[PDB]
Amino acid sequence: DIIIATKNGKVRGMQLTVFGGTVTAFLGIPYAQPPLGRLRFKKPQSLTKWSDIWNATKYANSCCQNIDQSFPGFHGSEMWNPNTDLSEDCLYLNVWIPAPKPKNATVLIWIYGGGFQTGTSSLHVYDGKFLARVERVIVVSMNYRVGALGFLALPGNPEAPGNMGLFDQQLALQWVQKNIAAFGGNPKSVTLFGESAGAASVSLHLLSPGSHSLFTRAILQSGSFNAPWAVTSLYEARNRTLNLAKLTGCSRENETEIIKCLRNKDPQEILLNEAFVVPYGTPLSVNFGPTVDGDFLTDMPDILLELGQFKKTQILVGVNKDEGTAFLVYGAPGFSKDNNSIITRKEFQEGLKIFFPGVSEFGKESILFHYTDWVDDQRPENYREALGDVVGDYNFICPALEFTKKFSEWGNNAFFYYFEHRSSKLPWPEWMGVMHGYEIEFVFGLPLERRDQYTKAEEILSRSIVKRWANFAKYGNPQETQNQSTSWPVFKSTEQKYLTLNTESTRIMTKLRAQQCRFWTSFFPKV
Amino acid sequence: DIIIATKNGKVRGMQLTVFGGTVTAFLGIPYAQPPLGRLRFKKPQSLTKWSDIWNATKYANSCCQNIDQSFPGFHGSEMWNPNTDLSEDCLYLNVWIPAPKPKNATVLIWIYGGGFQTGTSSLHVYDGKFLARVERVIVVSMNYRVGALGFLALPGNPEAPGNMGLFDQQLALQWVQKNIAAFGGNPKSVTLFGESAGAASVSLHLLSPGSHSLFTRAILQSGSFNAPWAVTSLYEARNRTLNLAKLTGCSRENETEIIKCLRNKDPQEILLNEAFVVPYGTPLSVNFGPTVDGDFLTDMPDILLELGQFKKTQILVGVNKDEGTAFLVYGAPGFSKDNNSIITRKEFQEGLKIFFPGVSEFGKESILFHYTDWVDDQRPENYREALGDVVGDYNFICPALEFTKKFSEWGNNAFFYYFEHRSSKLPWPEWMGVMHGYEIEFVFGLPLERRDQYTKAEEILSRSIVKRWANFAKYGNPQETQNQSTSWPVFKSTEQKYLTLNTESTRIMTKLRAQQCRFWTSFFPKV
Ligand SMILES: *[C@@H]1O[C@H](CO)[C@@H](O[C@@H]2O[C@H](CO)[C@@H](O)[C@H](O)[C@H]2NC(C)=O)[C@H](O)[C@H]1NC(C)=O
Ligand SMILES: *[C@@H]1O[C@H](CO)[C@@H](O[C@@H]2O[C@H](CO)[C@@H](O)[C@H](O)[C@H]2NC(C)=O)[C@H](O)[C@H]1NC(C)=O
Ligand SMILES: *[C@@H]1O[C@H](CO)[C@@H](O)[C@H](O)[C@H]1NC(C)=O
Ligand SMILES: *[C@@H]1O[C@H](CO)[C@@H](O)[C@H](O)[C@H]1NC(C)=O
Ligand SMILES: *[C@@H]1O[C@H](CO)[C@@H](O)[C@H](O)[C@H]1NC(C)=O
Ligand SMILES: *[C@@H]1O[C@H](CO)[C@@H](O)[C@H](O)[C@H]1NC(C)=O
Ligand SMILES: [Ca+2]
Ligand SMILES: [Ca+2]
Ligand SMILES: [Cl-]
Ligand SMILES: [Cl-]
Ligand SMILES: [Cl-]
Ligand SMILES: [Cl-]
Ligand SMILES: [K+]
Ligand code: NA
Ligand code: NA
Repeated sequence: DIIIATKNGKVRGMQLTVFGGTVTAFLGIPYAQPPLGRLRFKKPQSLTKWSDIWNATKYANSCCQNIDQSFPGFHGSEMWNPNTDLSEDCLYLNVWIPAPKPKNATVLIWIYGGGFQTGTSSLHVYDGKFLARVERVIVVSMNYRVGALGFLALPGNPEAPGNMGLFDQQLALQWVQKNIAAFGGNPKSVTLFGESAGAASVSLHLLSPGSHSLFTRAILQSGSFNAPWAVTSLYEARNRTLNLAKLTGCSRENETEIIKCLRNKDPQEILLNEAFVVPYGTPLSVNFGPTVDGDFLTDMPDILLELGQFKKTQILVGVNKDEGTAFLVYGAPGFSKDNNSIITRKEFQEGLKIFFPGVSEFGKESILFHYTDWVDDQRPENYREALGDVVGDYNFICPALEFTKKFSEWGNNAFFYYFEHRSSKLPWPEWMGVMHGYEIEFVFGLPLERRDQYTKAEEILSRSIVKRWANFAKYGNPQETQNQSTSWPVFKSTEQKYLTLNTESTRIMTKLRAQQCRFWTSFFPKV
Repeated sequence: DIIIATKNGKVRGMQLTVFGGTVTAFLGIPYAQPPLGRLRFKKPQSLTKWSDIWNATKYANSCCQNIDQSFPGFHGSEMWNPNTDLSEDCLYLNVWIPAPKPKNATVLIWIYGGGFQTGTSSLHVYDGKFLARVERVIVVSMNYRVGALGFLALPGNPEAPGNMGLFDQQLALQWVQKNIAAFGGNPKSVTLFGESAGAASVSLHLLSPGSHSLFTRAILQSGSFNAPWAVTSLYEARNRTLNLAKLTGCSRENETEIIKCLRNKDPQEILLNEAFVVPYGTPLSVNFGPTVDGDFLTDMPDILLELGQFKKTQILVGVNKDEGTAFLVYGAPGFSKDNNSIITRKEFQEGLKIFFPGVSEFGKESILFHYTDWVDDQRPENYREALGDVVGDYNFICPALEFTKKFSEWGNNAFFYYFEHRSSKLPWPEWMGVMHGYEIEFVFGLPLERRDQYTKAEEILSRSIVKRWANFAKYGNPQETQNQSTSWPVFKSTEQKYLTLNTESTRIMTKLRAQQCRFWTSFFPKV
C-alpha cells in the first residue's frame, strides 16, 4: 500500500512487476478543475483539494476527440486511437516512480502528439514503467485538451482565448514543480519530451515566459513549432471559430454570445463540425491549434526564434527516415497500404494538389522540379518515393533542422539524430519504410521486453536509446559511455553533425537533406 | 593509316570506333631489349632501335606466370588470367590516343596488379579506349616481369639484384617521357594509376628517387607498399632465392654460379617451383616481390614514409567495401563460391590459421577477440562476415588508410574514397559483396557501353568516376563540377574525411574503420 501526500491530498498508487523489479504507478491523478459547463473553452482552473485518498490505479478519461476510422480492425492505425472513455472531464496525469522510492530522481515529462486534434497519455507505446524500472527516472505524462475544445480562439477574449491545451500542459508542469518531491523527484531536473505535435508543444514551452521555470531541458521527436502545420494565424483562427459557429447554428452578433451558445452544444456537434471549418484540408490539417494569443505566446514564434528570445538550455532533436509516408494513404490517389503503390507522374501531380491545396500552379511545379530529377535509372518507384520525401521534408525534417540551427546559434548545446530503423513488427507495408511515430516504442523501451517478439538487435538498440535519453535528461549530454559507443557530437551551424540510430552501425554524418532543405527553407516560403 | 615517329623508330597504330567517334590504338610497342638468355633476372636494357615500321596493331605477349586454375570455366576467376601467349619476351606497352590527335593531353599510366606474381596489361577491364574517347586523355599501360623472373633477389648482386619488374615499369615511364609528345601527350602531366600490387607499385614510385621526375601525380586503388604482402625482407628474399635453387637443382657455392644455373632452366621449371620456396603460404602469398635493393628502394619503405622522404604531390587513394572476401574461397574451410558459406566458430578459427600461418596462438586469439564481439543478434553469418573483414582490413583497408594519413602529414593534398557498389553483372555470389578488383571496370568506363548489360545507374556512376579520375589527373582535384555533385574534401589527419562511391547517394564520411585500424596498426604489429 503506497500512499503519497500531495499539495491537494492523498493519492494511492499500484505496484507493478517489471523485469524482476517493481515500479509504483499512479495513474489518473487530477491536476485541474474539470473544464465543463461555464469552463469549456477557458484556461484550466486550479484544483480545489480533496480529503480522503484519491485512487490513482487506472488510466483516466481521454479528452474528446475525433477518431481515425480509415482502417477499422487494423492495428497500425488503431494503436493510435484512445483506449479510455472520451470525456470533457479529462485533465489528469500519470506518475511512474522506481521502487524503492528514489531520493532525488530526474523527471521526464511526456507530451503526446496527434495534430493537436487527437491523442492520449494512456497509449501502450507511452507506458513509462520501463524507463522508471531501468533508468530509475520518474516519468510523468498528462492529458491535455485537443481540437476546438483545446484550441478554439477568439483572440483576446478570455471566454475562448486560444491555447487552452498548451495551458493544460503548463498547469501539469506546475503540478510537478509543487508535488514531485513527495514522490522522490527533483523539480530542479525536469526534461520535457514529446513527438510530432507533442514535440511542437515542447518547442513552444521553450518560448513561453510562463514555462521557463517549470523545466530544465527539452527533447523534440519529429516536431517543432516552425513546422507549417504547427501554428494557426489570428486571421485563420477567427475565421475558423466563426465557421464553426455558422455550422452549429451559433452565429451571433456579440462574440461572447457566440461562445455562450457554443457552450450549450453537445461535444459531438462540435467534433462533427471541426473538419469543415476549413475550405480544403490535407491529411496534415490542424484545424484548431496553437495561436499567437498574447499570453502563452507573446509574439510570432518565428520572430522569437530568430531573435533569440527563448529559454537557454540544451536540446535533443531528431527525425525518422520516412516521416511523410504514413500520410500518403489518407488521400493521395494511387496509394494503398495493401499494395506497393507504384504511382504515375500524373498521380504524383494530383498528390501535390492533396498536400498543397492553397498553393499556386508555379509553387507546385517548383516542387515537382526539385523532386523529380531522377538519378537516373528508370526505376518504377520514383514517383512514389518522391511524394513521401516531399511530404516528410516539408512537414517534419527541414523544419526540425532549421529549428535546431537557429536555437544553437545562440550558444546552447544541441544534439540531432536521424532514426533509420524499421521495426521488425511494423504492421504497415514495407514501402512505407521507417515511419513517422515508430521511434517512440524504442524511446519507451518496449523492446526491452523479451516476451514481446522484437529481435535481439532491437532490444540492444532500444537499450542504448533509453540510456542516451536518460543521460541527456540527467546530465545534458546524450552519450552511452560504457559500451564503446559512437560519441554523439553537438550540432553547430556550420558543421551540422548528426547521429544515425540504427541497428547495424551508428554513424556521425553532416548536413542532413542539405539540397532539399535549401528548397523548403529559402525558396518555398516565397511562393 | 596513322604512323608516329618515335625515338627508336616508326610505329603504326589502328583506328577504333568508340561511341560514334574514333580512338587510335598502338598496341604492343616494345620498350626494352627482350630479357632473355644472359638478360634473364637483370635490369631491363634500353632498346636498340629499328628501321621500317613497327606494327602496333595487336596486344603483345604477357610475361611468364602461373595461372589461376581454381575455377576452370568460371568467368569470375578466368577474366583475370592472361589472354595473350606467355613468353619471357614480354616488355611491351600500349598507347590509346584520342582522334583527332590531341595537342598536349594529360597521360594516365596504368600498372596492373596480381600479387607481383601475375597479371597483364591486355585484359579487357584495362582497355584504355573508353577513357581516351570520353575524357580525351592518353592512356598508357605496360607489361612488367612478375614472379621470380621479375623479383628474384640476391641483394647487391647485379646478376639478380631484385626489383627488376619495378625497373621494367620505370623504363616504361622513361619511354613516355621521351616519346609521348609525338603522340600529342604532355610528358609534364602524367598520372600513375594501378590496383592492388599495381597500387603498391605506384606507392613505391612515389618513394624511388629515379621515378620522381617521370610523373606528376598518383592514384592508388586497393594497395600501397605498407600492406603486409607488399615488400619482402632481405632475409626472406635470400632464403627464397636459395630455396628456389635447392628445388631446381641449382644449389652451388658461388652465388653468381647459382644464377648462371638458374638461367639455363626452362621457364616452366622455375614457375613450377615458385609456390614451394616458402614453408606455408596463404592465398595472399607474394613469394617474389619488391625488396630493399639499395637501388630502386634506398631504405626500408616504412622509414621513408614516416620521415617524409618521397615525392611531394597530390594522391587519390581508395578501397572497396569487401576487399577480403574473394580470398576466402582459395583455402579457408567451409567457404564456397557455390553456397552461402555459413561457417562455425571452429571454421573461423581454422581460417585464421590459413591466413596467419606464422603468427603465435596469442596473435590469433587477439584477432578473434577484436572481431567476434557480436552486435549482437544471433545472426548465422557472423563468422563468415568476420573472416572477410579480418582479411580485407589487415591486407588492404587499414594499410591504405595509414599510407594516406602519413603521406598527407607532410603538407600534400590527399583524397580518399570508399567504393561500395556491387556490379549488377558480378558472377561471384552475393555474400562476397563489393569485391576486390571490381571497381576497375568502373574506372575504365566499361559501363559507358550501353550494349553491355550494366544498369543506367551504373553508367551514370561510371561516368562520374571517369570524370573525377580525369579531373584529378589533369588538375589535381577529383571533382565532378557540372552536375551538382558532392564536393570531394581533402583527407587530413585529424578529420580524415572520405567520399563514398555508390549508385544511390554519394556521401562524405569520417574515420573509416577507426576501431579495426587501431587494432591492426597499433597493436597487431607488436604480436
Ligand atoms: C493499389 O491500390 C490502389 C488503391 O485502390 C489502387 O488505386 C485505384 O486505382 C484505380 C484504377 O483501378 C483508380 O481509378 C482508383 O480510384 C484508385 N482507387 C482509390 C480508392 O484511390 C492502385 O491502382 C493499386 N496499385 C497497384 C496494384 O499497383
Ligand atoms: C558449402 O560448400 C563447402 C565447400 O565444400 C562445404 O564445405 C565442406 O563441408 C564438409 C562437410 O561435408 C567438410 O568436411 C569439407 O571438407 C568441406 N569441403 C571443403 C572442400 O572445404 C560447406 O559445408 C558448404 N556449406 C553450406 C552448404 O552451407
Ligand atoms: C536534489 O538536487 C538539487 C540540485 O539539483 C538540490 O538543491 C536539492 O535540494 C536536492 N534534494 C534532495 C537530495 O532531497
Ligand atoms: C552494455 O553492453 C552489455 C553487453 O556487453 C549489455 O548487457 C547492456 O545492456 C549495455 N548497456 C547499455 C546502456 O547499452
Ligand atoms: C604543354 O603544357 C606544358 C605545361 O604543362 C608546356 O610547358 C608545354 O610546352 C606544352 N606543349 C605544347 C602545347 O605543345
Ligand atoms: C552530367 O549529367 C548529364 C545528365 O543530366 C549526363 O548526360 C552527363 O553524363 C553527366 N556528366 C558527368 C561528367 O557525370
Ligand atoms: Ca508497433
Ligand atoms: Ca565483371
Ligand atoms: Cl507535365
Ligand atoms: Cl561536410
Ligand atoms: Cl574457444
Ligand atoms: Cl568524426
Ligand atoms: K525556384
Ligand atoms: Na475502432
Ligand atoms: Na583456363
